[PDB]
Amino acid sequence: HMLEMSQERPTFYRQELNKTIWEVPERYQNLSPVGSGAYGSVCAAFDTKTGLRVAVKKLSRPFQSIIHAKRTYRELRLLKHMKHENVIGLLDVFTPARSLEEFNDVYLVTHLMGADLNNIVKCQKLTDDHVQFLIYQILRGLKYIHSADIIHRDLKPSNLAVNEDCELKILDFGLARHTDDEMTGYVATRWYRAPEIMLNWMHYNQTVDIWSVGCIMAELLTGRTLFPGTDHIDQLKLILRLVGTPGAELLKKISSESARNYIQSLTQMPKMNFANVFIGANPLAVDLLEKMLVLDSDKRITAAQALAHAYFAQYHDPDDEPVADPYDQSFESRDLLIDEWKSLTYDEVISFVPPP
Ligand SMILES: c1ccc(C[C@H]2CN(c3cc(-c4ccncc4)c(-c4ccc5ccccc5c4)nn3)CCN2)cc1
Repeated sequence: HMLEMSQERPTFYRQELNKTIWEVPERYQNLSPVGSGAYGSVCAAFDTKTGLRVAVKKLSRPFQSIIHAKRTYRELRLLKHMKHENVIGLLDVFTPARSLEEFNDVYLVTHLMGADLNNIVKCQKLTDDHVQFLIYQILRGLKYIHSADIIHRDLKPSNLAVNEDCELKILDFGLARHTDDEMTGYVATRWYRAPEIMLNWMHYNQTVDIWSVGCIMAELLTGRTLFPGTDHIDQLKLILRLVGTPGAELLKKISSESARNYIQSLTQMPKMNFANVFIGANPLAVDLLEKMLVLDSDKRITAAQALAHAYFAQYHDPDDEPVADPYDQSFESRDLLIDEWKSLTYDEVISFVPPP
């Protein structure tokens, strides 16, 4: 029954990095910008308190609009909830402000990652063992994320951080939107997206993430993008060629009448033989792929079910694949003013409890 009734404010020091003034607790030393403005405003640093090499991100204009203030709040809530080895988590969150009145900047902290799945693949030839272990971690983390009723929505190699020990973490959740223009043409931003979400056929569920894993797995196994469409339509054709054209069941599930009309306009095609598409691949991997790359999302294998697939026999441990605590997203359907979103954010910042 021993409780803390107050919080000791750290001593902050300020310096100019990333053309901007960074103000952080003294525990964070030797800050050096990284990612070349690509990760955003991120500085690599050494957390002297934990003896950990960390990534410190400074949110830029988190409350410049109602849309952004809510996004900032959404990100913080998400990052604070994530507690899994295969998912990006929060080591610390802070602001130099002593009060809400002076609240403006938000700094986030996590483990420093070296490279994403793309960099890994570019540097060496991965063994099936590597692919096995990599996809295992993705599904282990997906099971957790999905158990909290969260959907990544933008799962792709650039959103998977990997280390020297082939350990992987899922990051950059797609909770906001992807400008339909950055989804235009011959772009990797669209190659891993489920068709139903790429063309807006219906209300997508968490299985859209499984489709993405299938795309990633196939590519790790063949070394080739599975559906490198030059545009949405070219990509859909690439997809139906492999998995066959929709049956009546799925057809009735597509809400857009125009989309339905369009679908029926295509010459019907049967599902291809994956054993002949993925020549020389492990028969177990081919089976799993067929279970993931199913056009009707309702029949796609779940992350939980996938982990129990014989293909992961060497890594599967039902007692070591954790689920998440309930995640309240009621705020998503909530309407608030900028300052109200900002207040909710500030509340979350000052109430942060570091990992044990
Ligand atoms: C390594 C890993 C992945 C890539 C591709 C990667 C590059 N991008 C990134 C990257 C990072 C990052 C995470 C960990 N260590 C360094 C950078 C963050 C970031 C930085 C600080 C944070 C602090 C608290 C919470 C979350 C945080 C997220 N945001 N966007 C965008 C997506 N692809 C490149 C190199």
